[PDB]
Amino acid sequence: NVESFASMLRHSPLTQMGPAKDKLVIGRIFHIVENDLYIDFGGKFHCVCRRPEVDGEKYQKGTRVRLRLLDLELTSRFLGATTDTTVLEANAVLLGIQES
Amino acid sequence: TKFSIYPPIPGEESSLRWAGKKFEEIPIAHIKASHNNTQIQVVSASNEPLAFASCGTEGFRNAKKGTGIAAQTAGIAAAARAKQKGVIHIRVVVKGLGPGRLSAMHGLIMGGLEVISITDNTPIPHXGCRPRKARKL
Amino acid sequence: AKHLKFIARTVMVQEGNVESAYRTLNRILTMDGLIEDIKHRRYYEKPCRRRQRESYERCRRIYNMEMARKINFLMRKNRADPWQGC
Amino acid sequence: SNEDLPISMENPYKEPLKKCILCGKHVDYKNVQLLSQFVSPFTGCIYGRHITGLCGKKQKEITKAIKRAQIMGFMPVTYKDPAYLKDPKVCNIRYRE
Amino acid sequence: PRQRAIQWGEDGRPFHYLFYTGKQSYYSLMHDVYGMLLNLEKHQVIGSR
Amino acid sequence: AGSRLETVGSIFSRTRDLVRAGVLKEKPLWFDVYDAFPPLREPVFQRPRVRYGKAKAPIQDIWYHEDRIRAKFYSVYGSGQRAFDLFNPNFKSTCQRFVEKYTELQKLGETDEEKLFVETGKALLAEGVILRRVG
RNA sequence: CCCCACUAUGCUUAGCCCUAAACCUCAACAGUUAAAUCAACAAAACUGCUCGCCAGAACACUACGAGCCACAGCUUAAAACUCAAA
Ligand code: FES
Ligand SMILES: [K+]
Ligand SMILES: [Mg+2]
Ligand SMILES: [Mg+2]
Ligand SMILES: [Mg+2]
Ligand SMILES: [Mg+2]
Ligand SMILES: [Mg+2]
Ligand SMILES: [Mg+2]
Ligand SMILES: [Mg+2]
Repeated sequence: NVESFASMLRHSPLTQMGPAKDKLVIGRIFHIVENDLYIDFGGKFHCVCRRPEVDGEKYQKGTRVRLRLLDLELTSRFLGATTDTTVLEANAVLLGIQES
Repeated sequence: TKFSIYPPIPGEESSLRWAGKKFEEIPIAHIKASHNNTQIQVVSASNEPLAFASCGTEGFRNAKKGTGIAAQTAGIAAAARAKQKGVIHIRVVVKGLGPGRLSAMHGLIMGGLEVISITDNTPIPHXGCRPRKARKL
Repeated sequence: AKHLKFIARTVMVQEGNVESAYRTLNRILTMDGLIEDIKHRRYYEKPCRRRQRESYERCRRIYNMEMARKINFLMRKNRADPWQGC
Repeated sequence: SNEDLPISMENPYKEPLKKCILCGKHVDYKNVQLLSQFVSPFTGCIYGRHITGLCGKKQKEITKAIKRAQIMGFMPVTYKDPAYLKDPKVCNIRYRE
Repeated sequence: PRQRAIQWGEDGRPFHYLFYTGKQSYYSLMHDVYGMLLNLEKHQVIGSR
Repeated sequence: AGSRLETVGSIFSRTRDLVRAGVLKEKPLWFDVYDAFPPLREPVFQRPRVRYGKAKAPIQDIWYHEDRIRAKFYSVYGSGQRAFDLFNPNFKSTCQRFVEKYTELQKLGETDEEKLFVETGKALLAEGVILRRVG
């Protein structure tokens, strides 16, 4: 009675979410560069969001935040290209901080 | 009220006035800015001629007629003859892309006239006569 | 000739600023393509020449729009180096 | 075999295709109010689909309607009828100052 | 002139884990500095040239 | 003596053959391991070609029966104001809670779709769930 | 070449003439994307089938013959001498 991969995939939260456009997700700040926050939210690629002007100092490494997802991976095919160009990051909008 | 660049439409009731005269009653300065000359005629709203000036009538000849300073001088001359006849506010109707297109308007202002509107009436045929063949230069 | 006058291509002057009124008129005629049209009509452009220029202009616009899109897309990573030293 | 395997079907999350503002509406040459929304106020020039946002089919219907209305005596050619200047601006063109 | 010592033993195994970079001393220094910058984050002129 | 023709066969075949011909005096350290435990595919260079005409990749879109229920729920009620926590492997969203109730009621014999969807919303409201219709 | 003037002509009608870098310089139809991807460039590489066409350059969009409302015309289209290239 070993769970199969097909079973893990069917019942995974990322599978259950459906499309990522306009979906609220909880992310975690793991790396900071000046006012650039690198946030992991459970997907393949992280998103990079600028530090909000209000309560900017509350955003530190490990701080959990709320995001509105737009794309799990930013990719586009440009004219004269056989494949897609990817920037290796997700597109998301930082809304604020998640608190209990 | 906010400013509208769209001219007042005749027959409608606008509040705009210039010396007690409506837009339909303001005289018209007709500027023909050609490639080698500039002609300016001021007429009344009833199509009565009031003043005429061109770069040629101001003593410019050959390539000197096709200059901005020549058109500016022609505007001043037409403004002077028009101001004597009682013209202050004018509607500018310019046809052509010659060098005296903008300079001719400056001369009208320096001559004492107030421009309340600018209208382009450069003839554009919608399909018309075949223009002369291209030049090999 | 048969239309009403002082409606088409007519801009009103504000506060005696005739320079700004003329610039607005010129911008109107430029955006509608009349200035380029009048210029091209001074001498007759032959049909084979018009098609060649129209084809070149349509392909240049496509290439310029496509090159702008690529730069916009590839400028997201212009942020500071996150892993400096590695 | 296995219940958790994927199943073949059509995309359930697919979004509908985009539609132009005039998709599903009759374009008549007598409706000069509608036609006037797609011509230049200063020059009467018909706007390209990159300005009107219309699809190929409605861009064509609008163009044919304007041309018919103009020469039949319903619509001016050299300018937008001033009566229709305060109608909703649906065209992506910025002109004044 | 100072001579670099052997970079491997008799068995042929290089001593330094960054040997195959060709710049093991330079990249070992960058590796040490990059690691220190990380630990600080986890924790948090006139007379010299 | 060796072979750098990386596009002719594989490192195993090129090494095996030169060993037989006596070109290589000794076998490389990895040869005996590769022989005992070879990879599933022999690593031979191939040039990726582009598909043309009626050739299409065999990869299939991954869909599930419940995805139809998810599309309707997002259309009717939108995305829940509750935030997904994709780090928790056992996270359940409002849609997933809706899907499970919708599945339970279907197994009770109900077969209508429009009726099976309205009864599901009522059950969750009874349980205290917030379902704000988008329109 | 540049500037001005003006004619045949561009237009309509009724007849002719039948030529274009008449060119996506891509014959029609059918099929394939796996092989080796493929001289180069153009426009990814081929298969089946059929018609038309080609066989060093130049002579030659020529000569003669023939047909044609064409009569300084068009279509079809060589040979001799010449070269080792084109
Ligand atoms: S999008 Fe449907 S008619 Fe324009
Ligand atoms: K061609
Ligand atoms: Mg004649
Ligand atoms: Mg042709
Ligand atoms: Mg054929
Ligand atoms: Mg030959
Ligand atoms: Mg010939
Ligand atoms: Mg002949
Ligand atoms: Mg003959």
